[PDB]
Amino acid sequence: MIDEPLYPIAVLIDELKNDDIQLRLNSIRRLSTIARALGEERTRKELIPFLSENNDDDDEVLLAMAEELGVFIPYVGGVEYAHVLLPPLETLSTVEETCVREKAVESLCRVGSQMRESDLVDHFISLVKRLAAGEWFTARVSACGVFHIAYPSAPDMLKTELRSLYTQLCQDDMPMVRRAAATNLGKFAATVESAHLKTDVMSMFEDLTQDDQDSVRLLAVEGCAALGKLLEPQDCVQHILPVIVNFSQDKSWRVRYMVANQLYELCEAVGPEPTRTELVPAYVRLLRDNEAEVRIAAAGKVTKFCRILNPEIAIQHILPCVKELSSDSSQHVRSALASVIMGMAPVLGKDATIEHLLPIFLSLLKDEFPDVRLNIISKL
Amino acid sequence: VPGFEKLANLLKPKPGLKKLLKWADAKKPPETVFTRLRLDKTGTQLFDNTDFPVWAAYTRSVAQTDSEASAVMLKTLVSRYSDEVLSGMIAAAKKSSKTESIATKLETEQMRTWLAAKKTPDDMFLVFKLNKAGDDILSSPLLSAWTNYMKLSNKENPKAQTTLIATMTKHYGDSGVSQILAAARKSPATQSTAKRLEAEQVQLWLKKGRTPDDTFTLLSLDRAGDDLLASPQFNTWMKYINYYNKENPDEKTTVLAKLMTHFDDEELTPILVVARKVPSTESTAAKLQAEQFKNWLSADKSPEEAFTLLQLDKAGDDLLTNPQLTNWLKYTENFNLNKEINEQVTAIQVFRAQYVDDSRIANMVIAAEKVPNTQAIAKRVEDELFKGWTVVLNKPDDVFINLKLETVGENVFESPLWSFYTKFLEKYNTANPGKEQTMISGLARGYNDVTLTNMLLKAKEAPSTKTLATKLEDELVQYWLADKKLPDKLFGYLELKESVDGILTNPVFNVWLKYLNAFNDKAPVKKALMIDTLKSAFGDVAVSNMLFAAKKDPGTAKVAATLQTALLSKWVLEKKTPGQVSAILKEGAGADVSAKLLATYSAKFKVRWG
Repeated sequence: MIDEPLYPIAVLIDELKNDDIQLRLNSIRRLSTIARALGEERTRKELIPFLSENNDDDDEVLLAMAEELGVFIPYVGGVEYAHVLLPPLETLSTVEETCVREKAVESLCRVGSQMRESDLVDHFISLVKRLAAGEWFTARVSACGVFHIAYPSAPDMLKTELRSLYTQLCQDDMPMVRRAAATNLGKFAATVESAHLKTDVMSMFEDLTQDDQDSVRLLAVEGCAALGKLLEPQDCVQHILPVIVNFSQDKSWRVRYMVANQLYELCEAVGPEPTRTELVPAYVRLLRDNEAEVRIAAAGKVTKFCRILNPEIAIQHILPCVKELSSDSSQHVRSALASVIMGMAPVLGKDATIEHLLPIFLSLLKDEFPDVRLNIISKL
Repeated sequence: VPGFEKLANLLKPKPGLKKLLKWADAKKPPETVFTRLRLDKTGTQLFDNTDFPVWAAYTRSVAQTDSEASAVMLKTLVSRYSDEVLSGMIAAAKKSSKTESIATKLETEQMRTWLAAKKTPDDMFLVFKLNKAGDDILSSPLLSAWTNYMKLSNKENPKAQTTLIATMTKHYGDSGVSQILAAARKSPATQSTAKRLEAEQVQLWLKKGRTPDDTFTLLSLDRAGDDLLASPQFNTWMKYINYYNKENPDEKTTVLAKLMTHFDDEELTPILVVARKVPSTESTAAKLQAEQFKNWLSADKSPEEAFTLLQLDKAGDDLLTNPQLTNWLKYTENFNLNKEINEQVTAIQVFRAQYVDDSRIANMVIAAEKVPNTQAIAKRVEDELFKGWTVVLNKPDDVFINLKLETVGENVFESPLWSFYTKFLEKYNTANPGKEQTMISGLARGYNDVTLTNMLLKAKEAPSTKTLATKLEDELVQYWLADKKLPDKLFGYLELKESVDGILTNPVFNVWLKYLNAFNDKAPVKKALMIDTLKSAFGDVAVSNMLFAAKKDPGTAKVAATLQTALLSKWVLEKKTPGQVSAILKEGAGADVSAKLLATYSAKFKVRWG
C-alpha cells in the first residue's frame, strides 16, 4: 500500500546526489513531494540537515535550493517550525555568486516575515548577528538585507545592539558591505523609533555620504527621498537637504541625476522657505546641467516643482531654464519638457502664461521631431 | 628544584577545603592562594591542573563580578606568562568542557586588556607570530584567537576596522599572500578557507583601486605565457573584470581590450585560434574571437592582415579545411559591405597577395567539394573565384590562363579545371550577347598552332574526348579563318615543311586541307591551290617523286594522280620546256613511264601554247 507508491520518492532522494546535474535539479524541484513522503518531523530531521550539510553543488542547484527553501514552511510543520529553514538559507546567503545569495536573502525575508515574534526573537536576531559579524564579506553584505525583519520585534537591548551593528556595517572595511548597508539603509530606518531615527540613522547616513568610494556615496545619496519621507522637517533640513545641495554639483552625472530625481520629493518634506532658499538654485543648476540625462530628469518635473512654488519665484527662476530647454539641442530633452510644460497654464495664471509660456508653446508646436509635437499636442 | 627539595613536597600537604574557607573568611588575596596552591609549578599545563578550578572559584568568590574575578586572575597570570603562551593555553582550554567557560571569560578579559592598551589587530598579529606561520598560517592554533580579537576591535572601533586578508597582505605582500593561498588549497583541510580568502583578496584589490591591468600580473597571468586561457587565474581575472565594470561603469573595458593591453594582435590571435581548437576553452575563445572581429571591423583592418593573423597563410594545401576560413570569409564580407570597388579587399585579392594563385584555390575547391563537411565552404570559395574573374571583366581566355590550363598539355581536356573554364565560358557568353567567345579561344591563347592541332588530333582518338576534340577542331578552323590566316603561312605554322614523304597520309595535312577548303569557300580573289603550296615547300623534283611513289599505293592512288595532273598543268602555265619536265619526271620513273608522261605533257602544252 505504501512501499510501491513511494519507491519513486526514494529514487528522487537517491538522485539528489546523482552525477548528472539535471537529475539533482529535478529532485530539488520535487523537494516538497519528498518532504510529504518523509513526514514533517523527519523532513525537519533528515532532509533539512542534508540540504544544510551537502551544499557544494553548482550555482544553479544552490539557487534552486534557495528558491525552494523560501516557500518550504508547510512541509516542515508550519510557522512553529519555520525557523529550521534559517540555517541552510544562512549558508546560502554566504555564497559569493550574486544570484544565489540574493535569493537566499529574499527567502530569509519571506520566512522571517511569516515567522512570529517569539520565534523571530529566538532565532532570527541571532542569525542576523552571525551574518553581520561574519568573517567573509558576502555574509555581511547579506546581513545588511535582513535587519528590517528582526528589528521590530526585538527587545530594547537587542534593538540597540542592532543599531550599533548596522552602524558598524556602514563603517565596514570592505566597500561592498558598505554599498549593501547604503542600499538597505532607508528600509531599515523605516523600522526605527523616531528618537533613534534622528541620531543613529543620521550618523549612519552621514558616514555613508562621506565615504571614500564613489559607489557608496551614490547609493547613500539615493536614499535621501526615503529618509526625508521618514523625518520631521527640522531634521530633514538639517541633515538631508545639505547633502542634496552638495551632490547636485558633484562631478558625477549619475549622482546629479539621482539628485534631480529626488528634488521634488524632498520639496514637500522641507517646506516652502527651505525649498525657495535651498532647493530652487540646485534645481536651476540641474536644469542647466552639462549632461542631457540630468536635463531630461529635471525637465520632466519643472511643472510639478512649479506647482508648489510661488509664481514670482517660478517666473524669475524656472522660466528662463524652461526657455533654454525649449531651444535645447537634445530631442529627448525637448520631448520631456513638452510632455509636462502644458500643465503650467493654470499654475502660472493667464496673465503670466501670456507673457512667458505662449512663445514656448508655439515653438514646441512647430518642432522638427514628431515626438515633441505629439507630446505637446496630445495633452491639449 | 634542588635535591631533597623534591623529597619534602612529598610531605607538605594540600591546603584543602577547610584551608580555602579559612582563607576566604580572612580575605586572603587570590594571588596568595595561587602561590600556595600548587599552581606555580604547572606552566603551560596550568589549565589542566585539578586545583586550577579551585583557585578560580575562590577568586570569583572574593570579587563581585565575573569581569572583576577574570581581571584579578589575568593580573595574576599576566605577570607569569607571555601573551602568546597565555593565548595558546586559553585556546587549548576552550576546547575542553570543564574549563570552557572560565577560558572564554579569561579570553574576554584578555582582549579587553589588549583593547584598553589600544593594541591594534595588526599588533596582535605580530604578537602571535602569524607573520611567521607562512604557508601554515591557516593551521595556526592562534588564528582563531586573532580573529576573535579582530571582531572585538571592529565592534569597539567601527571607524578603524580591518580584515584577515588586509593584515595578511600588509605583512606578506600580494605575492606572499597569493602563494600562501595556493599552497593552502593543496591541503583538503584548508582548501575551503583558502578559496574564501582568494575571494577576499579580489575584494581587497578592488578596494585598493587595482585595475584589471594590475590584476593581470597580480594573478600571474603573464606567468602562463601564451596559454593563459587554460588557467583558473584567468577565470578569476574575468570575475575581477566584472566586479570592476560594476564599480566603474564609464571606465568599462572589455576582456579583449585588456588582453590587447598585454598582447598585440600578432600573438593574441594565434592564442585565440589555438584555444578555439581546444574544447574546454572553446566558448571563451569564441567570444573573444567574436569581439576581436568587431574590433577589427571598427578599425577597418584589411582582410589580408586578418588572413595572416588567423594563421591562414600557414594552411597551405589544407586551406579549405582550416577551421578559421569561414570566420575570415565572414569578416571579409563584412569589411567590403557598403565599400566600393576600388576600396574593397576581396577574397581572391587576398588569396593572390598571399601567394595562393587561382589554380591552387580551384584545385583545393575541387577536392573540398567532394567532402561533405567542407562542401559548402568550397562552393563559397568557388563563388569567390568566379566573382574575382567577373569583376575585372576577364574574358574566357584570361580565365583559361588564370587556371594555368596552358601548362597542362595533352590532358587539358580531362583536367578538373576544364569544367571551371567551360562554366566561365557559359557565364561570360550569356552576359555578353554581342561578344560571345568560343571554347577554342583559351586553347589558342595557351598553345600554338602545331601543338594545339596535335593535341586535338590525339584527343579525337580517345572515345571520352572524341566529340569535344572534333568540335574544337572545327572551332580552330573558324578561329584561323577569323584571324586572316593565309593557307600557305598556316602550312608553315603546322610544321608541314618537315617532310613531303607521306604527307598525303599526314593527319595534320588533312587539318590544313580543311582550312584551305574553308578559306577558298568564302570567295578569295585568288583560289588557293594545294599544288602551289607543295611546290613552294618541297620543289618540283621532290613533289613529283612523292606523287610517283604515292600513285603505287591504293589508298592515295586517286589523289596522287589528281595532283600529278595538276602539277603538269602548273608546269604548262609557267612555260616549262619538255626537256626540263623530262629531267624532273625521270628522277622518279622509268624510261617508258616518263616517256608517256612527257607525251601527255607535250599534248596539253600544245593545247595551251603549241
